[PDB]
Amino acid sequence: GSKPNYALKFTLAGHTKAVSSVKFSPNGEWLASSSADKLIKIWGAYDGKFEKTISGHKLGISDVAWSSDSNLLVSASDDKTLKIWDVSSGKCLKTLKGHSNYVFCCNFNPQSNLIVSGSFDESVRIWDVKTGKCLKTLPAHSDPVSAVHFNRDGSLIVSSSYDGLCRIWDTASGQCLKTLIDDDNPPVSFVKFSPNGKYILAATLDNTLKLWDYSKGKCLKTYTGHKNEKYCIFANFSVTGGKWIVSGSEDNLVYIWNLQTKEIVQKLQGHTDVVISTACHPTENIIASAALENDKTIKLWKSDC
Ligand SMILES: CO[C@@H](CCc1nc(CO)c[nH]1)c1ccccc1
Repeated sequence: GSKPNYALKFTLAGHTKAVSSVKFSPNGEWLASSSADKLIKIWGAYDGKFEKTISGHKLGISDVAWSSDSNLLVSASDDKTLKIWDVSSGKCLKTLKGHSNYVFCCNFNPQSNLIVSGSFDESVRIWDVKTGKCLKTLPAHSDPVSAVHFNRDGSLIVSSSYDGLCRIWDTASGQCLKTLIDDDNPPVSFVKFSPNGKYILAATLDNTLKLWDYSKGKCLKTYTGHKNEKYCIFANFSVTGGKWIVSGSEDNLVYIWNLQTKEIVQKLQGHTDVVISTACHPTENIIASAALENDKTIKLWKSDC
């Protein structure tokens, strides 16, 4: 349990351009991947078995997210839309139109009655899942929005931007509750709530990750050693074994840190391009990593701790 020993189990091939994101289904069954090749692909979490392709976006996809019940996907595309997909039928249920530029990031709230989106048009939008109508448009940032995430009860949204700010929003009213990172720069490339909704993990494009106390609005911890000057790279709370922070890197490696000691406890070697996206399995010690154009594969890693 002390230090993880993640080892390569499967390499998943199929995507013909850069992979943009990977996410495990909450029920642990599936990995979903999105790509610059305009496709979503579904894989078996435990054996990497290719299950299907999902098609309909007219341009590249930047993000994909799962509903609580593992039955829906939402995707964010350069075609300026989001799409809600029934995963079982592979059919597009709704197209979410309203953004005036690339949609970069998306997530379901835990109720999975709302979707939150971030765009190059510098706004965050909230969508009704059943009707696909836009409920609210938040003038959230003054540069592209890099990440959006709901907290554990869906009462708050956290957003991040190249404008160098991290903000938190009241879901119901869409009013700003606070501006957490108010620095002019470095650009905030990623943010998400901790599983308890108490902290916020934030990446800045100066090779730095930080853990913030949302309530107190102050930085508890700092993680470094990786390379992150250009890309919006996902980061994760690993909580099934040892308590880790997980991130990709522009040196083609996956970085794992001890959350408390801030020490590098593993570096995963295999990718041949920037590791843009990592995801942690909800019940087993498994990591999915995915990489850009020169590589285009997804790797599944497994650990005893
Ligand atoms: C090169 O940038 C990636 C962006 C990946 C990403 N990070 C976040 C953080 O919330 C969202 N999405 C990408 C974009 C489009 C096609 C392929 C790759």
